[PDB]
Amino acid sequence: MKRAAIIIDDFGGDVKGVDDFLTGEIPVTVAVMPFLEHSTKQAEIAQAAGLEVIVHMPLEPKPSGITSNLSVGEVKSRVRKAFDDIPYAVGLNNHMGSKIVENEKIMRAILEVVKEKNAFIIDSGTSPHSLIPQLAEELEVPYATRSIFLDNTHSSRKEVIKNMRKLAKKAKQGSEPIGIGHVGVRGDETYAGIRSMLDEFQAESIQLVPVSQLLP
Ligand SMILES: [Zn+2]
Repeated sequence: MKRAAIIIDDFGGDVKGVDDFLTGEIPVTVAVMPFLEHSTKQAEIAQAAGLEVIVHMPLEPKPSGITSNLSVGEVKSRVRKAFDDIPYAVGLNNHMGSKIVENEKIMRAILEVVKEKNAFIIDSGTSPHSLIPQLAEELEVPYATRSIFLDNTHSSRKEVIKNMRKLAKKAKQGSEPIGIGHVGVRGDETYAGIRSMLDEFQAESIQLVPVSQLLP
């Protein structure tokens, strides 16, 4: 066998795809945005269905989220509450954060809380000289980066199958990639088609695995 992991971002609210993923037929890691009406509960349902859970942390691109204008103190406080809000969370993922992720001061604060929680961090590859690898290597926080790309702002069932197979290429090649998809508007589409590709993955000896298992 050869391993790969899928993270599904953007849980927390009642958007398309969440019930489907939360039954736990597919081996995905659930990334919950905190402070939403159902953040805590979806986290609790994911755990009972046997799915790993991480915090999907809202950072600003180029809403008690992480903005450029926050003190280090305010950042750590916000991230501590997000972990409290998401039970079972073993790690953290960056919701967007194009700009915050080039900010050493604030990214440092974030990774310091992550370490306090003995958690890891996944760089959901929002951009292009991310500071996470460097920072997570110094502070001794396990980290890994997205490979793709499951999903997008305007994605279709076919398009998702096409990216599952790309994911498959990288996996047969043995580099243990991480795929990232989304619940939300396009979100039944990404469940359908991830689900439709499980048999093929099994057949080509690829196993889906909680992202944690593919650290350090
Ligand atoms: Zn997101």
